[PDB]
Amino acid sequence: EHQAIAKMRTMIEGFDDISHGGLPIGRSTLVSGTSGTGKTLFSIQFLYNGIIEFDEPGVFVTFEETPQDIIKNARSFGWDLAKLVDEGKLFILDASPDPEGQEVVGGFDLSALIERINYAIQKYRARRVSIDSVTSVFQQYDASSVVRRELFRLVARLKQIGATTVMTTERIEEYGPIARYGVEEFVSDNVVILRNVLEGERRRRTLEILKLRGTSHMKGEYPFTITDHGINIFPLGAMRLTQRSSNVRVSSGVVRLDEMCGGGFFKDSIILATGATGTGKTLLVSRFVENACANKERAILFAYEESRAQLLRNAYSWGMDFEEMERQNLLKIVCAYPESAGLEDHLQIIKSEINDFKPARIAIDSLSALARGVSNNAFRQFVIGVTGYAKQEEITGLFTNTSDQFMGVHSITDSHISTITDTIILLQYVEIRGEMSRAINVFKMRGSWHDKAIREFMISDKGPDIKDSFRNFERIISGSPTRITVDEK
Amino acid sequence: EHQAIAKMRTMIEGFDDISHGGLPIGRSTLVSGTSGTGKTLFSIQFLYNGIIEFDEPGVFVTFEETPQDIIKNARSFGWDLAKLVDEGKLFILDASPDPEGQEVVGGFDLSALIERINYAIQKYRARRVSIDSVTSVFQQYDASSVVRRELFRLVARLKQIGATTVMTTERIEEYGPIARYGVEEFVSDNVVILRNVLEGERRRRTLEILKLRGTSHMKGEYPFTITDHGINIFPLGAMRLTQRSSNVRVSSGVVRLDEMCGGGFFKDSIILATGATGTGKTLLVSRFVENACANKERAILFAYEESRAQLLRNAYSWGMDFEEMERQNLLKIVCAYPESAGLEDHLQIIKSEINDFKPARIAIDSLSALARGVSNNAFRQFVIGVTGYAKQEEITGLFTNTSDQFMGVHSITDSHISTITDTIILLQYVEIRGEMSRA
Amino acid sequence: EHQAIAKMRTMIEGFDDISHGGLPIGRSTLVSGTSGTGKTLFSIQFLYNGIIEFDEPGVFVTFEETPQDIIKNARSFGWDLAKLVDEGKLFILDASPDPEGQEVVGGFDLSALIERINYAIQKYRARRVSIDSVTSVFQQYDASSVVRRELFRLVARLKQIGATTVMTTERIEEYGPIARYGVEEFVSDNVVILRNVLEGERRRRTLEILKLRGTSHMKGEYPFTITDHGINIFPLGAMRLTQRSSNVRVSSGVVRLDEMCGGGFFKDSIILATGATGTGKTLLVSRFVENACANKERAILFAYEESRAQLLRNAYSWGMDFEEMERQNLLKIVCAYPESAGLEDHLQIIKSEINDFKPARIAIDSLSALARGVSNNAFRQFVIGVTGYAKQEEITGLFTNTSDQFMGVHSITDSHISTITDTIILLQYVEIRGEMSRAINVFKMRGSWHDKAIREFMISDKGPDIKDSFRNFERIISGSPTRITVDEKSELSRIVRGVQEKGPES
Amino acid sequence: INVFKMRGSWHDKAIREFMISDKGPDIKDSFRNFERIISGSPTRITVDE
Ligand SMILES: Nc1ncnc2c1ncn2[C@@H]1O[C@H](COP(=O)(O)OP(=O)(O)OP(=O)(O)O)[C@@H](O)[C@H]1O
Ligand SMILES: Nc1ncnc2c1ncn2[C@@H]1O[C@H](COP(=O)(O)OP(=O)(O)OP(=O)(O)O)[C@@H](O)[C@H]1O
Ligand SMILES: Nc1ncnc2c1ncn2[C@@H]1O[C@H](COP(=O)(O)OP(=O)(O)OP(=O)(O)O)[C@@H](O)[C@H]1O
Ligand SMILES: Nc1ncnc2c1ncn2[C@@H]1O[C@H](COP(=O)(O)OP(=O)(O)OP(=O)(O)O)[C@@H](O)[C@H]1O
Ligand SMILES: Nc1ncnc2c1ncn2[C@@H]1O[C@H](COP(=O)(O)OP(=O)(O)OP(=O)(O)O)[C@@H](O)[C@H]1O
Ligand SMILES: Nc1ncnc2c1ncn2[C@@H]1O[C@H](COP(=O)(O)OP(=O)(O)OP(=O)(O)O)[C@@H](O)[C@H]1O
Ligand SMILES: [Mg+2]
Ligand SMILES: [Mg+2]
Ligand SMILES: [Mg+2]
Ligand SMILES: [Mg+2]
Repeated sequence: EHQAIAKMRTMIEGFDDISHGGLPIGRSTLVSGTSGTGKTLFSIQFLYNGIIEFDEPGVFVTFEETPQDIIKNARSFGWDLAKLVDEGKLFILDASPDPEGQEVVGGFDLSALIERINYAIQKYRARRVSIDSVTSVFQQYDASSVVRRELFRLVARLKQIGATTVMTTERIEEYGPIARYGVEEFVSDNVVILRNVLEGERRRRTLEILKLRGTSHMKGEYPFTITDHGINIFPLGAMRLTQRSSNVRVSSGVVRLDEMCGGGFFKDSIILATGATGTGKTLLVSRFVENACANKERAILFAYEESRAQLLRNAYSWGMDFEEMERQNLLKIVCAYPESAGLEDHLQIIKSEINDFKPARIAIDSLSALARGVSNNAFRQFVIGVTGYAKQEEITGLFTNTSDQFMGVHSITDSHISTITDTIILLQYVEIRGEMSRAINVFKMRGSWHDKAIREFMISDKGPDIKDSFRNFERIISGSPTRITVDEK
Repeated sequence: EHQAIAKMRTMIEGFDDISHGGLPIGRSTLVSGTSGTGKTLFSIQFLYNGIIEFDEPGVFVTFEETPQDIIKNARSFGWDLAKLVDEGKLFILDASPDPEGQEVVGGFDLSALIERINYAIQKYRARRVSIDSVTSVFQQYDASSVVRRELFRLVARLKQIGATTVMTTERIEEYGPIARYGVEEFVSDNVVILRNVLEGERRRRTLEILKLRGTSHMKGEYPFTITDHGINIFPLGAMRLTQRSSNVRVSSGVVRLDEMCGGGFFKDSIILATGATGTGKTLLVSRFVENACANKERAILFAYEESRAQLLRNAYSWGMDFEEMERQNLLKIVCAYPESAGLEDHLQIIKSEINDFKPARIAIDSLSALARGVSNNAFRQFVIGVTGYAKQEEITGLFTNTSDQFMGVHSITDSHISTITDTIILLQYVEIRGEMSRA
Repeated sequence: EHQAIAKMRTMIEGFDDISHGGLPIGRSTLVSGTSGTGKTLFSIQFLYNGIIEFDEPGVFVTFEETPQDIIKNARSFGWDLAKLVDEGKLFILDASPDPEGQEVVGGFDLSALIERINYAIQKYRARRVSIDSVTSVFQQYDASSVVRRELFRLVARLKQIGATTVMTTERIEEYGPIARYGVEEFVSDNVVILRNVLEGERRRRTLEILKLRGTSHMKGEYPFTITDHGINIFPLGAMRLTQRSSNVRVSSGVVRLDEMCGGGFFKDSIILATGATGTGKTLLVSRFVENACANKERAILFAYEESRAQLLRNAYSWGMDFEEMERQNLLKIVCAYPESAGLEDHLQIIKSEINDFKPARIAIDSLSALARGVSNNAFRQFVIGVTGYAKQEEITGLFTNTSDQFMGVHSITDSHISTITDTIILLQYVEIRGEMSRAINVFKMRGSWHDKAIREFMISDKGPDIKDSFRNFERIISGSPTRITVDEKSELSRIVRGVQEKGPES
Repeated sequence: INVFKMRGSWHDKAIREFMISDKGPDIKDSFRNFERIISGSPTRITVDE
């Protein structure tokens, strides 16, 4: 073999994209992380995916967890390990000590274990082997200096066999040493780090590939999620800038708005409805949703502000009946607090809900509600995730944002999302004669002509009614206009 | 000789500029860094470049990675070491232990290793040696004081042979000790630190020369990128302020704009199109791109906001046909998210895309898109890289920035790039009679 | 001098000011620092300067570097140690271990080293000793308690001999302990700390004198630079406020501006040109540089924004020919990125270029370009350096600053430099009838009267033309004024109908 | 006093002044002849003939 490094696909969702193909074949891959990061899972899912997708038998070496529990715990993700053992596709090599025993057994077992490991490889014709918690065997009476030789023996032997290995290491500090003894990092050909970062009393699971000897990869951390389908990574940097874009138009739910946008929203576009509290962003959202059900198309409303009941109330008061929308299976509501999870989880819940309802339109009520507490950089990453996903899925997306300050209108978005979105719908309060009047304005459309006027609009039982602009007024954007009055030419 | 210290060129892109000539001849250089920094490559690339560029034979001493893998991993960059081994230009000295190890090697083995090296040096008439992972050999049962003498023995003996060496050392912290035992720094004549700094969930690789005993060098960290062409360093502080300038004018695509600029943009100038969102910077950029193809000149549009298709849609709706420009091979669109890489990588992608297309014009849509999350200093440093490169490459550059606040701009670029910009085109909204008109 | 301890001059640029006279004679000074800080150089340059300037023989004790390398490495600074060794003025004491050595030696050798040094001192009649990397000798198997007794033995004996010694020690952390074993700091009479502080991916070298038993010294860190001339320190706090000041006036290149300054800029003064980008600060600088060469005086233009060629282009577009100025050897352009080095380095390059050209005028385009990324406190320190240096050298200096916000900027300078400068030139944009017109104003001048009017100015091929002020206007400084009209039709030049031509033939 | 928003109701859009006395809070009339009331320091009209 006088070619480059051939990789084996792990079929772990997102991992093969960061690893540019997957783990290098015939080499050892070190997966380190703190307690509860998902190290044991990553090893299990590695062998399972190789069996079910490629018929490549696997050997699982455990040093602490009993084989009974390993199968037991795996049933969470709905995969029977006991079946693959019966089929001889998987062999859980019990290397865990018994409650009784003796000491002064340093590298005595290590030599014996290699023969036990190589045994299962030749016999089961194994191509993949995952060794869980290799550290736990040195946790007898050893130093860094001693661990290095025992590890290099195992790694070198496994490379000779021609088997692709995954090794699990346990950590104490999230950003300290990659491995316990500060040695494992340099013994392994490849380094993978599982992190469970705290910050803000929340948790964010991240995966990083520190190195893969002989190849390239994506540098940096990438957020993943442990679900009922195992590890799920979102390479939000791997998503390419090649989204489909057409000139197909769609109604906004408001006919006058469709005229103001030069014929309606683009089907392949992202719409932003920004305004102060009480302006009526949720109204446009509701209106935008009904129009999808008028053409008998599916759409999803992601609410993070109001409950499921209160949404029905405010909508019915606007005439539109959301009760019928759910019965006809054309509209699906979710409703969940932003504090209920992390942005990595919400991004998945959205993506998951989309594939199970194949929407043609989507409306997330308040992005600003999701930016609550979360850093701007982590939030901006969430936007690109949802935006790009719906963009390449031909789904028209309407997003809601509440500007922190009303009147004066300093910048559309405080978190600066106005450069990511395609169409900007601006709502604002206008102080006219002691009254808080509203004003709608299509701030921009990348492909359409759109109206330039700042038109007022009232709200009633019928819904939004757009009226005339403030032609005879000055400083309208400021929120506190000034009628100059034409005296008179 | 009775003069200054002679250096040996490494031919590594950027390094020889930083080391002011290359690695000093007859001395060992310590290249330390955490896991995945590119030490092994730096050692390999040091020997390879010596053979291919100077016909200087090399000896590679490995202490952990098996010799088969060294050649195997090298194939990624597209260079066959096995041929160099067969030609006797390169000798891979396997010093790695056997899977059936034994005990006590800290006296006869150091002499043995030197003997094997010296024999290898004399046999192949070698001029360069790279010893990979010297830390691994002390990892048996040694202390800092014991490591100091073993290194001092290793360095000095090699110094007598007259061999210019590169030594690889591993760390634990990125900004902690330079080496593992906190001793290797003062034993070596020259120190080089490879850093893989995290920050913001991204990784930035930097190169620093701590000291070159007897000579000068560039001080500080310098960002490098490991690609399919090996380590590529960008000494952004080395490039000189000697950019070429002429009175030649070029069209903007907008005839009336060319009148507003006194006859059009200069060819050797940096144009800045700033304004709030919706003002129409992409429009001016597109119109700037089309005019390049109208005069049958090549140009590159670096887009980081809109997709390739949406760019086509909006352009065609503006009349101009981007599709025809791609067929005639005068216009090339890249399109990539800012979060797809780091600024050290984006700078390279730009530079790489330029040399493969030799453009006459260049437009990067939304610099503010790249300024997402990244610190101000790292962004300004990235600007200098792209700005200075296009100026010296005779390429007219139009850049785009979206001011965070509409109406009340108060500042061209709030990131303050305009100070390094020659021509500024400003766009803004103006409230006229209840209507949003541009200016 | 009013100090209890007699000191010995190191002749290192700046150190004798920080140590208030040099190193105390008969005592030991500990110079410690991390790797590559310049420890060995300081000890080498300490012996060299003693030989060249005072014919004081020196003994160099090396514990790791080979004697041939000491001589080899010193040639970089243009120092022929091989000659000095041959002349018996310098003796390199090799105490370095063996590539084929045993183990265990750090006790009787310490007593033997005493007998070696005392032999070298007596034979060579040495007055200066440098023991480089004394730490490496305890780097065999020793602890802090063992170090204290062995150092004290070495130091005390050297003090008895009457030798002024410099001891080099290595560190791990830049701001942590002073030395490795945390013991050397209290055994020595004097402690000098060399630092290679990182911060912002750049490297800034500082020298600090922690203590001098028996005397005073300049407290705190002071930036130094290693060049082809060795260590160069900038005691930016030792620079006294005693510069010469005259009433002499010089032209600014712009005649109308000279009127606005009551007779032109002062010779011994600092000029600050402020304004938003595009106003024309670079223009005034060019005119300030041309007028010096037009009167046959030398001047240097320090540019940090534009290239050397673009400066030539834009100047020629303003008429003035910079090419001829370089030919006549009256004008010198530097041009360098602020990111190309640190403030300590830039400050030296500027100081160096001045001494190599002896200008009568100096001009630094965009100080705000040097304030990029650098903390305000470090930038201010740089400004004081250049400003103070130019002031005591009778060099007229014109500085440029670009306000980050245009039209309505509430301050002259964001870094608050307006109190260090003597004369402030203000440029700004004025929104008049949908047009961006410029305006110039002499904000302050220390010794003169100067014009108080905010006159607008146009820029053409001929250069800057100063016209009249916006008398019939309010809120000028705001950038977008409000037109009130009490007159404007009032005289000046009435008489309607026919009062002009355009035109004929010539 | 001003009801800035109500999710399920119509609510007054007027910024009406309100007095406080021994009897409690009493809401009165709006500042119709005033601009920039939200600013805090409004500008009157003319109250001419
Ligand atoms: N069905 C599931 N849904 C969601 N999360 C799950 C599910 N099953 C397991 N997990 C998560 O996986 C984590 C455990 O992962 P696993 O035990 O495979 O690796 P690990 O915890 O890193 O190994 P170790 O226990 O040795 O540290 C638990 O903290 C749990 O939160
Ligand atoms: N039945 C109704 N009749 C008249 N106006 C109504 C009615 N219901 C709601 N409104 C108006 O709508 C405004 C609320 O807007 P909406 O409920 O569309 O969401 P929103 O204001 O964007 O949400 P939030 O302010 O909670 O972020 C209120 O200020 C109110 O004036
Ligand atoms: N073809 C390639 N393209 C891009 N990057 C590569 C390529 N090959 C290797 N790399 C990068 O180089 C890094 C490995 O560097 P190298 O193995 O030379 O030294 P090191 O990792 O510092 O040493 P060690 O592996 O002993 O810790 C990998 O993390 C990988 O990201
Ligand atoms: N077909 C069209 N007809 C009229 N106006 C258009 C058309 N397409 C786009 N526009 C105008 O151009 C503006 C968008 O400008 P452009 O597409 O050049 O990018 P930009 O606004 O500079 O950047 P960003 O896309 O980040 O907002 C919109 O506000 C819109 O008013
Ligand atoms: N001609 C020169 N110009 C600029 N810098 C130089 C020159 N010669 C040497 N240097 C600098 O001097 C530094 C080394 O200083 P020196 O060896 O004197 O002390 P040190 O490195 O602290 O000692 P040690 O190596 O024992 O720690 C190098 O980092 C190098 O950059
Ligand atoms: N040949 C010329 N004719 C007319 N006006 C000119 C000419 N050259 C420059 N200008 C005017 O001068 C202004 C630029 O000023 P200058 O370059 O002197 O300093 P500056 O703008 O402060 O520098 P910076 O570009 O760093 O802001 C431009 O706005 C331009 O209108
Ligand atoms: Mg709402
Ligand atoms: Mg657009
Ligand atoms: Mg655009
Ligand atoms: Mg300038």
